[PDB]
Order: sequence, then structure tokens, then C-alpha cells
Amino acid sequence: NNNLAFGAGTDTKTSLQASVSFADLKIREDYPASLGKIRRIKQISVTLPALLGPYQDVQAILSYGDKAGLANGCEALAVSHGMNDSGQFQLDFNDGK
Amino acid sequence: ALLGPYQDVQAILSYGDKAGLANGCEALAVSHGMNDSGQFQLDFNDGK
Amino acid sequence: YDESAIASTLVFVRRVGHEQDGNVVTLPPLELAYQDFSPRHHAHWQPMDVLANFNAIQRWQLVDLKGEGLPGLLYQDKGAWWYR
Repeated sequence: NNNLAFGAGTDTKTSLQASVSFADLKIREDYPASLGKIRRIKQISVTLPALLGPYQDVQAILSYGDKAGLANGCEALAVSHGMNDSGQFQLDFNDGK
Repeated sequence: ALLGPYQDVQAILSYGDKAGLANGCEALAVSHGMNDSGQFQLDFNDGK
Repeated sequence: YDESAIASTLVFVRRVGHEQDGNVVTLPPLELAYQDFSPRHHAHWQPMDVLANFNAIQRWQLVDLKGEGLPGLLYQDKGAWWYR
């Protein structure tokens, strides 16, 4: 689950995918169990350092494998600005969604 | 502190004398410093 | 001296003496010459792509880092700096 590959889907054959296992990142190990055991993702931003100039775009989709537990559309994020961006034009953690 | 190229700072600030303070307000997480906060967004009009 | 509004420079130094009859004796002069600055006729353009995405919209600076001398290109991003 830690690899690069061209995708096998019908229209993904020319799409280069970068896959990473969350379990293998050893994030849990950063803090002791005394601080709580339930550790869950709030939001992921994407940075592609110095890739694009001021008027250039990147087309890329970030997605989660086990999409089944998510609300529709929460399984994927649109990367386009490339500079610590997110899946929405305006990020607001105080929103209702 | 000085950091490596993509290094984060993990630290927990906590009140060891927890009493009548509402649940979870006894501690704060640090991710980077810079006048950091236990919230991703700090709002003094938060409501909690 | 060869004068100009910006600067004058010494061009010739000549040793001369005078004779009692109202005349002169000279030794050959020493000539000096300086580098000019005439972009009006000699400026030249060169395209470059070695600077990649460098601009002043995004987080880039032309800087004298780590040894300085000629400046390099500093790129800053969240949580990290990169440098050419």
C-alpha cells in the first residue's frame, strides 16, 4: 500500500497514483494513550512545493480507500491550487458540514 | 527551536490540578508553537 | 581629465619643462583609459529558464543565504524552506 502506479480504472490508465497506508505512518505513536485512544482525521491539506507558478494549475484527486463509511463526496479532495489547499474553495472548521 | 525540513512539534500542556473545569479544557495540544493553540481555529466568541 | 557629468577621470599625465626663451621641452605623456558604460549601444538580452517558477506573487526571494556572495533562490512554503 506504499507505492506509485498507473491506475487500473477505465479512465485512470494515464493517471499516476501515489498510495500511502495510514497505519504505516506511525502517527498514533506521536502521543501517549493517556491523551485518548480515539484518533481521527479532521481534514487533510495538500502541498506540492514550488510545482506551479502563479497562474498554473494542477489537476489531482486525493481519495480514501474505505469510502463506505463517509457522507457522499467526503471520500475525495480536489487538489488544484497546490499550496496547502483543500477540497473546498473556502476552508472553515466552524461550518456546519 | 530549530526544526528539520518537515518536522512537527508535539507537546501537551496540561493542568495537573484538574477540578471543576469542563471536560477537555484541562489540556492543550501543541503542533508547531508560534503562539499555538489547542484549537485549529481560535475564536473567543466560540460559545464553549 | 576627460570630464563627464557622472565622473571625470585622468587620461593624460605629461611632464613638461620651460625654456627661458619662452618655449618647452616635453617627455611623452602617460595615457590612461577606463572602462565605459554605454548600454545605449551595448546592452544585451538573454532569456533564462533556470529560475523555474521564481516570482514575487508566490513565496520566493532572491537571497544571500549560507555563504552569500551571489544570491540564490529561496522558496518558502508552509513548514519548510527550499533553496537553489
